[PDB]
Amino acid sequence: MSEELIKENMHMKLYMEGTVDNHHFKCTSEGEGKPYEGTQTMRIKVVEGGPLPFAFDILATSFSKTFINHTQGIPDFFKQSFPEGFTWERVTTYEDGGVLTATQDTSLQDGCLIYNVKIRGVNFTSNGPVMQKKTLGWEAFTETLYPADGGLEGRNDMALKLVGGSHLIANIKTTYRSKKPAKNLKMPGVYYVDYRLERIKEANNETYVEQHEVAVARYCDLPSK
Ligand SMILES: [Cl-]
Repeated sequence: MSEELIKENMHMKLYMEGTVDNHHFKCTSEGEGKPYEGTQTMRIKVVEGGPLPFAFDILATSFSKTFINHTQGIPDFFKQSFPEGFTWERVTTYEDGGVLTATQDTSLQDGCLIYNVKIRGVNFTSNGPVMQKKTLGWEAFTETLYPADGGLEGRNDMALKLVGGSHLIANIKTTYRSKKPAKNLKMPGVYYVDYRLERIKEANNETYVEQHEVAVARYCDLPSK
């Protein structure tokens, strides 16, 4: 491919810290996946602030765009960015008021993918399902990506499962920026990424979490005209 530095099997290391409401936390994680098959596993330790007084679910989407299977010859903005790497900035707005901003740096060091994530969430109400930890993982979802603001932008709603069977919806806005100059990049048009983010295991009040993701990029295959 274009992306020779990105192998069929890749390891990753992640550093995460920040705050939700008045609550500081810090996590580390390590994992591996298959970047061209669109699959990955992450093993996460909460190392400061644990056990967290909020649903770990609100952090889950912040643990990896190199591991998307780009089908149908869709140009791969993330894989093309290496060795330089890329960043993202995101805001997630929960329909019951919580707002979580996240920024991430993605680099490649000696064959390993290194993530640095900073999180700041505010206005999660004490009585809500997040702060009361009444959440049960996300439904499968699809990101829409399109070229904008000198990079890629992403958009999508997501549905958080709650105990009792109902859902809490969040709307997500992301901006992705390559550290490689845009003249060295084959830019995609509008495309879609199908996601399934699943919790595999949790130990000690969500102090240890294993997470799995499958991600497949595609066009819309509906008949046209
Ligand atoms: Cl959507």
